[PDB]
Amino acid sequence: MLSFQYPDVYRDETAIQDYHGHKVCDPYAWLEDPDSEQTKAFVEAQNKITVPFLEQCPIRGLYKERMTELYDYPKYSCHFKKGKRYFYFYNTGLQNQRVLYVQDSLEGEARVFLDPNILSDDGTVALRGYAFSEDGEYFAYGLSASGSDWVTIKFMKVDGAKELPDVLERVKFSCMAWTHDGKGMFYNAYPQQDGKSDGTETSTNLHQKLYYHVLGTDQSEDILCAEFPDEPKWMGGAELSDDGRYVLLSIREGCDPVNRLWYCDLQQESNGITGILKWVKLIDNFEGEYDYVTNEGTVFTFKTNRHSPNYRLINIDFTDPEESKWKVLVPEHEKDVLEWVACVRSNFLVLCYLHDVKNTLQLHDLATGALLKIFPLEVGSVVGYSGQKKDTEIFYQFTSFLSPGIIYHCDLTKEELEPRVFREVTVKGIDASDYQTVQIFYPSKDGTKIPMFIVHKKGIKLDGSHPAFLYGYGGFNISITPNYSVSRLIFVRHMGGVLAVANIRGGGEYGETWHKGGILANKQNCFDDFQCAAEYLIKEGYTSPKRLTINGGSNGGLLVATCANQRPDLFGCVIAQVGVMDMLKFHKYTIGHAWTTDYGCSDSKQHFEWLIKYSPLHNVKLPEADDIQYPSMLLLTADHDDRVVPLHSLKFIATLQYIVGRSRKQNNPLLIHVDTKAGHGAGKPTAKVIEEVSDMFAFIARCLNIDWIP
Repeated sequence: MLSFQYPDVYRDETAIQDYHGHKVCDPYAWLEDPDSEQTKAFVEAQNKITVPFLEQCPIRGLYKERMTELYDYPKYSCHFKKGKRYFYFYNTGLQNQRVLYVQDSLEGEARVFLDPNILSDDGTVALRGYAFSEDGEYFAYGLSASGSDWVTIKFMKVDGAKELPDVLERVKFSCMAWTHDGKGMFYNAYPQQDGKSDGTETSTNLHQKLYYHVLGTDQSEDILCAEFPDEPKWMGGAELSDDGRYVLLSIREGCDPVNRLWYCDLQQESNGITGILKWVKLIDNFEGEYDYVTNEGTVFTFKTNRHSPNYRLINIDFTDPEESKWKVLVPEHEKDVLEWVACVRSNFLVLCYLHDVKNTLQLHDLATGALLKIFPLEVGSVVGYSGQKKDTEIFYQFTSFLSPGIIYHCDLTKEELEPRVFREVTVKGIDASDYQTVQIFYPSKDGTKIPMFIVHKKGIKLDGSHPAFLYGYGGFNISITPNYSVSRLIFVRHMGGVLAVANIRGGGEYGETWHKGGILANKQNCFDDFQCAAEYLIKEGYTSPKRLTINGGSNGGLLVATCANQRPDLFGCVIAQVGVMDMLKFHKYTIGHAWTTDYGCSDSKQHFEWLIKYSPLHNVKLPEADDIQYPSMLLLTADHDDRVVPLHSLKFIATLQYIVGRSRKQNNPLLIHVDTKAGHGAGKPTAKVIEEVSDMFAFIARCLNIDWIP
């Protein structure tokens, strides 16, 4: 089936580096330069063979057509009130970017407030963050181009949707918080750097600072309120307390769910915001997370994991700050993870828990923490919510594997809290009643029971004849919960596939202990967990190795790439999206330095020892047995992915093609596709999203020779 020839890629055999005595050769190190003629030519040549391969079979067009049809359904976000107006995001169905609407009343005629679609013909300019002034009369929003993390902040006057001249540059991984006096807004920015800052560069991001922009002035006039010159990796985000009296600074270093918490009583500033604020270092260490919920005078309510892996709610009185004096408002649950908390209607708290990877939502009393109301939900996830302290109602969105979702509304001024369906959309074409979702718990190598959701058509015989799509992430305390995916459902309905999502360690499904079980020295647990998920699907008869496809993105790209090297015999197809492949050099580029809390850093001998054992780029090896070859592999990345620089995938594919691709027994393709005007994934336009899934499933279909089921 291989009618193409892999591109010629020069090997710099002199590129050898010493890692604590261990000599490591990196022949494709030159691919780290995205601007060179050599790297450009490499990308061109790779795409030259990948595209014709993906498009040869008529099934890509069949899939694309069905995806365009089924994905064409109205998509709404929860309504949210700002000042005297309501706002909500809405996509009629196939618009590249969702549009922000405004209405003066819940029953009023809605009108377009912000339409990103008119900013670019291909929809590559997207909204990335926003913040309304306390009175809801002014609006700040970030814009990112071509999928880059870089943001340009612009402003508008809400009444009449008037464009203002204020523009803030060099913004990245930024907060956006208006002071309640309506004078200005806090945000983060990086210092000027040589070269480009458009998402194609690989430059490390350090020395992020906290600034204050006074509306109606030039950015050059902005006030520097916080900086950490001696700690280049610290990032401090600001937020105003609900009463607007305190600026809360959450300082992070790395990706662990921990942060320092400093505060500033604005009343105590000698003469407003004129420089470095009089920060009071309440929590001055990275031992725990302190997520502000609300405050009543000096009593501040925080969601924390301090001495509580599953999270809980505590009250810290600024006037009696010692830890021994803190009050536990809502104790840690023995097993359920408290995902997030919101304060609404002055004294109500909305708590969202994760119970065996399914969300629950309930209302509690602020004063005592007592449970007041349970909002009933089917098995799924809460993916949207609205209701701030001054609001007297909440909106929340629920989604699941088989249904787009429902937005519920609950007027909290009523004695009887009666939540009601506010918006409910159904996709004509897919009958949810024909499929079923089951949750099982399989033992990993070490005996640990791992949860896994499996979605499939009702009544299938478990004879191992079905193609399967196994997804995983496993890291950064991220919980992989049920979500509605039209693309995955087409795989089930039109390709006769079985979907599976494994909640491997490293994630946050079972709190910080689950997270720690898949990081640093224990990172291998993630891989073992995932390989065991595949083994379960095979043993139980859901699929067979040759019909199994694994997929993951970013840290999940690392997941599937490592699994390909470790157990090539267990998979038929592997699709790794924007994955971290060079585990020895990831920390050198853009924001990669932040991931060391999950992976460790090669600069450390101990860490290098863990890393070198699983780093995808450094573990490509021909299977010893003549009857085993590498599975078909497709790496997807884009030229503006400044989160996980493209060099990771470029070097990995060059290695795969050389070491494995050259072997006579290797008949399965090893390809890469580098998209243009796209990045890590956030803000990607609908047009590109459709092209991407069509590529993915067309790849699976051709490699496994799967017939389309109309």
